[PDB]
Amino acid sequence: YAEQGALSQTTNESEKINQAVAITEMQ
Amino acid sequence: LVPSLVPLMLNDMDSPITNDVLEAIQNANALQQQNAEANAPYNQQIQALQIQKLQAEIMELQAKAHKYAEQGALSQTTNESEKINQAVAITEMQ
Repeated sequence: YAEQGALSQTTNESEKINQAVAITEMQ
Repeated sequence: LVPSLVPLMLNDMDSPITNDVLEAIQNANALQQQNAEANAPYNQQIQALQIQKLQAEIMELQAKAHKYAEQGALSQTTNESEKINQAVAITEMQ
């Protein structure tokens, strides 16, 4: 369960990086 | 207080059976403490094992709370990305 939570944290971080580059791909 | 007084009571008896009763008490106490010190490793093993079980429950519930909190944060982030997709789809429409 702890490693599943860490995996969820890492894919949350990758979705955040995808948003942080999609805001610059928009503008 | 009563069962701790009966050897001190029986030491003060003028009966001829007293020397038999006292060694019977000594043999019973020796057998009782022998059984107690023979069964005590199993008791401390059960104690340590129950302590480890109750600690395993701590780490289990903490790991469940951690994974549920990170799943909620993941849901928040994908909600934000769907919101950004809508906020650019309204301008792709117009």
